[PDB]
Amino acid sequence: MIIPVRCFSCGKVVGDKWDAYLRLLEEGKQEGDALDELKLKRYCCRRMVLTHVDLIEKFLRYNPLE
Amino acid sequence: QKKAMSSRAGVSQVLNRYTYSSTLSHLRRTNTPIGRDGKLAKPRQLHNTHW
Amino acid sequence: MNAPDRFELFILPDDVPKLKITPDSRVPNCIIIKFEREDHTLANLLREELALYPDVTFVAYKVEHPLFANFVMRLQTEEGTRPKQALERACASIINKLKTLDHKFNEEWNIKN
Amino acid sequence: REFKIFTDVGRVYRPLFIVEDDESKDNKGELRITKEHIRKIQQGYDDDVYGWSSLVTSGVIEYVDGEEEETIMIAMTPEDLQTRSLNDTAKRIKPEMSTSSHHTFTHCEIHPSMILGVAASIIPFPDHNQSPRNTYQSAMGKQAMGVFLTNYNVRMDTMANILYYPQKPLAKTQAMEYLKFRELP
Amino acid sequence: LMDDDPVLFNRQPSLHKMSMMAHRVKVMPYSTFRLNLSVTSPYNADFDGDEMNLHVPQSEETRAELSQLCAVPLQIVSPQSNKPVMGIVQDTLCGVRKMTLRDTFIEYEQVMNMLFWVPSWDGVVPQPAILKPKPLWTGKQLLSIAIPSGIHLQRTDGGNSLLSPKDNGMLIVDGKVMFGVVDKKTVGSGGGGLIHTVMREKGPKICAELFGNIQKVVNYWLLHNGFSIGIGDAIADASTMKEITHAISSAKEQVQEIIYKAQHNELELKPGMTLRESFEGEVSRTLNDARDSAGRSAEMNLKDLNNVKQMVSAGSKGSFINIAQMSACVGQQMVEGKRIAFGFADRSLPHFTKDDFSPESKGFVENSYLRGLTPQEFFFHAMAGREGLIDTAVKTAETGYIQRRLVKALEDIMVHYDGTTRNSLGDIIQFLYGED
Amino acid sequence: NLMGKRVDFSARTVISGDPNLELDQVGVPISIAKTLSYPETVTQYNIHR
Amino acid sequence: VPQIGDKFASRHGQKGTIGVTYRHEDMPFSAEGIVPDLIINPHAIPSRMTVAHLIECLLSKVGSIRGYEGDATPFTDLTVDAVSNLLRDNGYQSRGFEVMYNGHTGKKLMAQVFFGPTYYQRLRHMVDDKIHARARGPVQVLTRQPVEGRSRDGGLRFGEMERDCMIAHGAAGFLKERLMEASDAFRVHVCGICGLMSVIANLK
Amino acid sequence: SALFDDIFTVQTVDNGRYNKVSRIIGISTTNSAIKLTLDINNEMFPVSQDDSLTVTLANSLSLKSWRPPKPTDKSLADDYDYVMFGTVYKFEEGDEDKIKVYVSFGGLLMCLEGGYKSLASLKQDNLYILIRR
Amino acid sequence: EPKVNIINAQDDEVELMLSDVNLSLANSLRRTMLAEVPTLAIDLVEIKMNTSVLADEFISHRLGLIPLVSEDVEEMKYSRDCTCEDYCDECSVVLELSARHEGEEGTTDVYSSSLIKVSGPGNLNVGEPVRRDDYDQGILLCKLRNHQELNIRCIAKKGIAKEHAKWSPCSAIAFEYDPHNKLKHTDFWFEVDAKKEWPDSKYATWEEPPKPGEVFDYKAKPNRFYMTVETTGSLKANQVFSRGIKTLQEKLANVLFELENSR
Amino acid sequence: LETDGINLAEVMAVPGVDSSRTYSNSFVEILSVLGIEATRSSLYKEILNVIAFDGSYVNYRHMALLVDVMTSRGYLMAITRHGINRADTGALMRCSF
RNA sequence: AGCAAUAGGAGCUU
Ligand SMILES: [Mg+2]
Ligand SMILES: [Zn+2]
Ligand SMILES: [Zn+2]
Ligand SMILES: [Zn+2]
Repeated sequence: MIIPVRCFSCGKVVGDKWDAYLRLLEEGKQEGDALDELKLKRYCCRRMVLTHVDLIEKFLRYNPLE
Repeated sequence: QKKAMSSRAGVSQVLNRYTYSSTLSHLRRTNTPIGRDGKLAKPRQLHNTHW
Repeated sequence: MNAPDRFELFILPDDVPKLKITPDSRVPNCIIIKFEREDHTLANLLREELALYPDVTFVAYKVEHPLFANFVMRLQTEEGTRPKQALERACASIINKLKTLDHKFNEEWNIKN
Repeated sequence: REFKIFTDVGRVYRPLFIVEDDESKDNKGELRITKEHIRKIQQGYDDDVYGWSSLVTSGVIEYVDGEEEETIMIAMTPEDLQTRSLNDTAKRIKPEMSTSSHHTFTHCEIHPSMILGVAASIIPFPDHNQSPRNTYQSAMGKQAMGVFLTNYNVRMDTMANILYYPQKPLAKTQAMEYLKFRELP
Repeated sequence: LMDDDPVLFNRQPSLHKMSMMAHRVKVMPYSTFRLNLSVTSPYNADFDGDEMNLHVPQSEETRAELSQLCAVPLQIVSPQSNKPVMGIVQDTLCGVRKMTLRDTFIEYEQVMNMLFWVPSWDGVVPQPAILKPKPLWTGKQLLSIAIPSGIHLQRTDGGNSLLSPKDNGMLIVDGKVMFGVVDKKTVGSGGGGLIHTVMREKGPKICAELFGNIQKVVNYWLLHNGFSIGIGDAIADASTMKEITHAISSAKEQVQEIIYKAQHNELELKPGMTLRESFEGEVSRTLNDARDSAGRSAEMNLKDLNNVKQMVSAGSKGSFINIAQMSACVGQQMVEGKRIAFGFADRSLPHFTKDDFSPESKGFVENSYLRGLTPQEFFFHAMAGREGLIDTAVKTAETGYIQRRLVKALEDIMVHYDGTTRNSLGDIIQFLYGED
Repeated sequence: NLMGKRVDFSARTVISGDPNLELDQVGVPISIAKTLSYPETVTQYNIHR
Repeated sequence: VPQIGDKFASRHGQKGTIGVTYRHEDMPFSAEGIVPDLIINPHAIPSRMTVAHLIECLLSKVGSIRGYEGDATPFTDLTVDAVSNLLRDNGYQSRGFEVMYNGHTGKKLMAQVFFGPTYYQRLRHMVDDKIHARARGPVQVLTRQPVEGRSRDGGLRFGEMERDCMIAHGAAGFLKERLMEASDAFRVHVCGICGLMSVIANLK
Repeated sequence: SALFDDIFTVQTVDNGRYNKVSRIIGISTTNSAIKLTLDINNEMFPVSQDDSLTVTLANSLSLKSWRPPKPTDKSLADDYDYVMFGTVYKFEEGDEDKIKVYVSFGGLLMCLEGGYKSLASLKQDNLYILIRR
Repeated sequence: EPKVNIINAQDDEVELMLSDVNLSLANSLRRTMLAEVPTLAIDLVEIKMNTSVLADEFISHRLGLIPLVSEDVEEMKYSRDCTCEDYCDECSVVLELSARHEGEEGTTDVYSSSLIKVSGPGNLNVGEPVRRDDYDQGILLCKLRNHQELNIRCIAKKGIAKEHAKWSPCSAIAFEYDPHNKLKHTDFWFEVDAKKEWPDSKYATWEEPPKPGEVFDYKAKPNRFYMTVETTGSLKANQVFSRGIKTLQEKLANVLFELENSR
Repeated sequence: LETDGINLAEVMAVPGVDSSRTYSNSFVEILSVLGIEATRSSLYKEILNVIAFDGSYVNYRHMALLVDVMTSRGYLMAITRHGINRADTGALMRCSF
């Protein structure tokens, strides 16, 4: 839905890295290198960011009913 | 409506919306109305022509 | 709907003691201690501290059920020594070791700057 | 000594590649689909909309039902169309097929994983499982909490379950690109 | 509802009297029911979705009836096959096999924890098997601590000597293990084992407490030892792969020779059996023996540290066929007793040619699960698994009908005080029960 | 309704395994332990409790 | 929120329920401090022969280390050996084993543990949707027996096979008590002459 | 204070089946036909072929609840390198002068042949074995 | 006798070698830093107007998972030991979040930096959500479209990681010892040779490999422990380590107190 | 010798056959030829064969009881409604089945 | 101090 604040397995804060990860992906860097620069070294933390699907963009498209 | 017996049941079912793949599978399901009155295991078998 | 509260691990009730001592009558000079609201962190530390004393003949612990936050410890000592005094001795020794460890860590951290 | 043509409604059918089988040209025995067709599909138009139906109408893919399937010889992969000259203790031994001197293939599978359905397509490496476990997963994957629709907030149903933090799988099948499992995990 | 109340506990279907047994209550959070793991066999239960029913007796007569007739300790031995039905299972078995190996030694602190973990320990620390240069206990000593005293058991496995080079057989003297790995043959549900002996000598209560003692000791040891299984435990080295593939190729050549003999009309038929049925029987024999030989090669290749081998040797899960199918060869699939039929016209699949009787065409899977099945082998294995699922789904109704009719036929039959076996009409069925 | 019937004072839920229970012990959820009941006649040995 | 008794499965027929939950510090850890979300039992692989489960764990570990998604399409030319080569090139034991430590003691485990990511599913069967108890409640109008249904606060059926098991046990009083005092017990008056329930009774 | 003193020459050592345990065979150097088979911990007392072992069997170490030994006390085991405790589970007063004794050292097994006049006093409940070199 | 040798030391993580201590001590320290070091986290959320697409308890969970500066949290009291009714100023920190999207194009992101500390036991340096830098935008909390609004009053309280993971000051405490398996505490699975098939520990070069002529030692215990503490910014690495030590000290002092005052 | 089909009386008479040991797997034939006790023996043999085929072992007394109920009246009583409900027991038992 | 029935369909564990 939206990027989780913590890593499930260990608890590192990944919620402040989703925008940086997307910016890294625009200039062409592949996912492993972007995850390296954000200093996600354990594969638990890495799969936290690498497997996120951002569904809030899809949910926000339906007009607010208030 | 007055001939509910001798009519096929379960031809229409409530669309399964539990998850997306369940919906996609329910929309592609098939039913042979042989019925359970009868222990012929032959029509229940995966067959070569099913490939 | 049957899940107990996550704070009963550490909040001691008023009717529940922290510690309760009963003697093991089968062998001489042995006692059974139940620690309520503790877990492996204190148990293993105390057990491996006490296991290295000459006057301690038996020391062990268990957590009978993981869904309940306590452990029970059996401790036997030789004739002259009392298991309680050895327990205070082990606690004091670990406290002193931790104080020395803290002092050395702080000095090292200052030097690293 | 019969010739049966069917135009009935309700027959189940599946597409196959068409191996060139006319025994008169150097193009005999290999797939009629080439790299120009894939270039056209990626482009989206022919070089004087190019989609699936253009392949079907150009004679490189056709549909076959169960009855027509009786008369054809389907190659499993595009490599099976030619006998190789190996010895890999890790990769699985593609069957010897030594009894027959010369194979005359008429069709090729587009991809063998397409024999599976929607629910079985989620399974990773289903060819490493005993079949009852694949069946149990085909049943159980329909009971898995996810995001059934993106407009679940303007719908009013008797029951609905939405996972807080859906994640796409680290091990994924090609079919899930078409099943949207990575878009709505 | 309070602790130690007897309640009747039950899982459907209730096929025999030990599917519904009376248990003592212990109140717990976390809305599931909790069961000791050795009673899951009489219930035929596992923990992947199952639900079980609990019935509360509402009077003292029913409390006493439950506790004195239906209690779990009283049902350990069954009259169906005069053997125990509750055993040591599913991790305690593997752990006790690993713990009672000859080269398993334990230091003093872990020994102390294991002794304190035993509910029936008498507070006496056993002497270590080794006193110098370092006190070491063997796993056999710690397991013998669990067994009650006054128990003697002796078993011979393939004529082993009293010095047991293989650590096979079993000797128990006054409750102490002298030699022998402790595995399914000692703590399983088979007759004559340790559970049966303790049940017969000490009673149901001590035999019930034996399960708990062994479970606790072995579970602690395995918690601090560890046990796993990985993709590497199903992989055989290159030389064994060469042996396995050579055996499979030899069997394929043998089958091709049988096919040649059948096609040029020189095969020797068998009584009451057709030439085509003789050909099929000989081919099935050949392929079954091929799979068995490849499996034997794979089993001999496995080290003693192989986790699949440890589980199989303990007898707690899996067998030789499982090892064979994972590492060497899945083998031949059968649908309705025969090989894979020609569902298409003269062939099994439309990727084969007409009248092809080779093993691959008619349902022989040459690969292992580790190596991966081909699409054809995958489809044939799917047909076989579907046949199995249909059988399981369909025969249970006939079986339930048969058992209901048997129960109604025999429901009114009781042994009377004069020894006779009579029905409700008073008619004699047997003059003495069981003739003994 | 005669060979078999529905009964009061019964419960049902998923089962779990517990290595730390005795063989003849069953772990009962608190909610079920409070929903179900046993009638205990008052006597001069159990009146305080 | 997931709790004890909720049903979970991986994509290879490996279903199971949560038996217990452990906190971060209680779970076994690798030398890098990674701890598992989930610990399944080794005894589910051998007799079930779900090799794809282990292969998919290995592939997922490699994919998460190298930052892409592993391709697990069936009937491809991928092998366990290639995956193990990648994993070893990434500095990990090639078979997915890791040296892990006991959470309770920090001591190394004598055996190595198969460790890595796996895609699990949250199935609709929750214990809180199934747990039901009934002391006394509504009965049916016609039969005056406990109603049917968890939602209706019904009772459990003590069917014929339960009666067979109680008969085998020889518990006659318990059977009478299940079928009478735990169900539709009634009182009727019969005629001592005609034996019919045609007796008009005015108890007051 | 010992029951059976002797010196043995190790003949074969099959490490083989296990990793911390090896079975050894040895005939007495002074009195042949006395055979000794013994399981020993490799990591605590490694033994090679043709080595010479002084082997003692004793009913006690003095000169019921096990407690770790202090440095200050003394026992018979002070003069040896490898001490094990075991249970006699078979005493075979068999053929003419073949006498076999079986001792189980917590699952590590021992057999000892020889004439009756050597092993007559080896008919006990529990036996210590002590080894040098 | 215990010794510390710091190998790397920055604000978020410290990598140190611990020596001349028992393994139980080192593991108790690891466990204490993971589970029993108090921090500050939002434990009570009050929704005034939430017209965003996200649900109320979704947002509440995310807000509870936000790291807050907890340097002075030890001079604070647990909300269960204060005489006060509904939160006072000395056992709680009150935060406000107000966000709103005006216009009919674009999306307004609501970040953790938008949380504003209103009250709290001053002048204690607690309560603020942790920012990595001066230019940090913080954690993503929600997204807002036209006329959608979020009005929230969060309360922050003192707690430990036993009750809930949001109070954990640490992410991952790497921990190992004996890189060369001299003690034989593990027993390596292998196919051909256990030395070729197993990668070296990252502290392998910190200890001498065993010599081929060497025999096994049955006197050696574990004596050197290499551990790498990481934090979430709520506490600093030296602060996490020192307060874990102090928490362990006070747990032992509590045991000693109960023992002495049980006479 | 093993055969297909059944004619017990005539094969028992043929010279060269051990007339005291010929056996049939159809115990109705045994009853018509050899009597009811031999029928009980044959019935037990068949039931033991069916159970012990796969290595299962059922204690003797259970199968003995089953064959004694089936041969108690002098003739073979099948486990069916046609057998159970032709007894002289009470009406409520028979109706309950 | 009182919460319908009958059907069909889809599922759970054997
Ligand atoms: Mg089940
Ligand atoms: Zn992480
Ligand atoms: Zn009348
Ligand atoms: Zn306050």
